Amino acid sequence: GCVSIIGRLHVNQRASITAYAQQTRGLLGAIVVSMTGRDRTEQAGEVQILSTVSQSFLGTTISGVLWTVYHGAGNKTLAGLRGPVTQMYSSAEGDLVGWPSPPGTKSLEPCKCGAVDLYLVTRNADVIPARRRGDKRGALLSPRPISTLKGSSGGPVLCPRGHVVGLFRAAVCSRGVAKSIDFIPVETLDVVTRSSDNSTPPAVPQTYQVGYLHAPTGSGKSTKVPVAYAAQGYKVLVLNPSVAATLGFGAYLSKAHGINPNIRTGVRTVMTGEAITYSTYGKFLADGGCASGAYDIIICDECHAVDATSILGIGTVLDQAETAGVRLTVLATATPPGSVTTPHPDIEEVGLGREGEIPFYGRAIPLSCIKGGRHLIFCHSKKKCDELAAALRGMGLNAVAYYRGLDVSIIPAQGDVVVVATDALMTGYTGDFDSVIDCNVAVTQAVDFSLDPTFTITTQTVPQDAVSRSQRRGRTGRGRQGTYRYVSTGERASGMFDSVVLCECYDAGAAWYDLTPAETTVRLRAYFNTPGLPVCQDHLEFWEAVFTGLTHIDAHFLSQTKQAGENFAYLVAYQATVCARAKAPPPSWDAMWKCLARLKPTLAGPTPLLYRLGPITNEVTLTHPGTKYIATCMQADLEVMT
Ligand SMILES: [Mg+2]
Ligand SMILES: [Mg+2]
Ligand SMILES: [Zn+2]
Repeated sequence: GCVSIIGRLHVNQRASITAYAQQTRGLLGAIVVSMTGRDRTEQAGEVQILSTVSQSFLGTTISGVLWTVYHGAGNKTLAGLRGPVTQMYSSAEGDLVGWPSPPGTKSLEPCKCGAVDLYLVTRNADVIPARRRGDKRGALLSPRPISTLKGSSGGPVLCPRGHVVGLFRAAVCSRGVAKSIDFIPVETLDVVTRSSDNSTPPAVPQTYQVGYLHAPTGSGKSTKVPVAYAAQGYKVLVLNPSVAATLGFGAYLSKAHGINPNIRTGVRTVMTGEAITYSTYGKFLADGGCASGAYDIIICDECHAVDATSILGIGTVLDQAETAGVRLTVLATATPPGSVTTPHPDIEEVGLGREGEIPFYGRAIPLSCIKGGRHLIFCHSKKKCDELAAALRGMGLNAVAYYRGLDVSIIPAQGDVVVVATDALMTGYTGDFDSVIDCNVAVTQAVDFSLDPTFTITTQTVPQDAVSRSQRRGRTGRGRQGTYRYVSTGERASGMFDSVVLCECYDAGAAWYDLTPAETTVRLRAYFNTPGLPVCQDHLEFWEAVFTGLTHIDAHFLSQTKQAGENFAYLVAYQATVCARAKAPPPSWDAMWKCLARLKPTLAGPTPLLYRLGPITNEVTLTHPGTKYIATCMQADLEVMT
């Protein structure tokens, strides 16, 4: 996972800027350099064309530092003369990354003459003129298709004298037309060049503050630390994403410390009067958020969690805490952004070799590892799960596949078994195993602003990050020894998540907590405004607008889509109510649309399509005012990362 250089730009003064582009390395070279992390060849130019094999982007060297965007390079090293080169600067919040610039490269100078005329140099050596709009943007003289600007993030935005005004990072669009340019000002680069240690619990301040606790899981941050706070006379609230963890901590304190704390969950609530409360983020929200004068300290545990409820809970805390009388909010996680996973007690970790009986993502599984006992194998796709469970059964093993669409009772409670599953198991299941085998491949949700007619919710296959890695291997060694086998080390904990998550929050907020869109915004704003958390593109105003227009949802449909656990229960249920009210069928007849089963014989004609949540089987009309509303929301200036 190294970044390699596959080309370069020469940027000099004669529009007065001239640029020349030069491809220098193909796909074989990029893969090899990327895998070895070694590049022995000479370097040159003011801008570098960078590659992660799949995708490509730019980097500009200024003051001996090769700068580029975080949304392209992440936490990756740069291939170098001697081997991998680690980042010298890194800010997900600034969407910025920097390495020491390879020798042979030339620097551009920052602009200190405050020009209005701006010039973007693309990956193809095109110079695009613009005019400055405030601090981080420019209005293009000639609007252009957004497609022409993709792959050029990290390129320089120049003044008429050739100094760098900023780094191109995104386009501001009007339904696919790029009207303006968004960039990282050079002034941001200076600030970043000046910057640690959260290892131990923050002290309780005299006035409200947010603090941080970065320590391993089970280390006691969820048990010992609350007790230490309470023993000083404070009332403590501990929030976790899962029911099992919440219940688990309560039971521990009882059995081990002889302390019986309060427990609040949807499935079980126990109030004892103690000064320590354990709750889920979900139950915390359903309870109305922060109650006045109830707690001195709120600990937001597992704050690397980017599921909708976790984000809403955390953002609610950060918005309401101070006013409710809290002295200290603690944001606690083992895997903060940019961090690696570290070994965990009792869990042996052993990379897979190339020898065995069952091929597995470029490695092999020996039968010995899984014959006898209970084992969990993570596969990236339904298709692969079925294939593998089949192959194992033909070798005399009790193997069984699990993915979304199947029940969890398919998994025997005891006796020998090999479960081969997707991440669907995480939400769907609770129990654990004697070992985990991990393909280290992650499938994540993404939104595509596709304009066919509006937005599409689809997926992405990416290398596993530290958070994912921890979750999967956490499925073994619960209370006792476990074993974790893997194909590769992943990437460091991601500092950035997709816009589709925002969509998920507004959906969940409305579906599960009756939150108004304007109110969901306030809470997400708190989340964004707090440093040290994962960041996102600011599409809050966009998503607020579209959900505001989705009025008068059929309650019965919303109920069923909720039972069925649809990640976007509200968007689905809503699509179903327009179809029903139109006497039209759903876009397909996937299980997604169960709720419309009984009415099938009564529906016909084209479906009024609002957005795409999956494949389309039936004829569709783009006519519904619901479609036109969402579509006109997308005409408003929308920042698209490039
Ligand atoms: Mg603990
Ligand atoms: Mg943790
Ligand atoms: Zn200048």
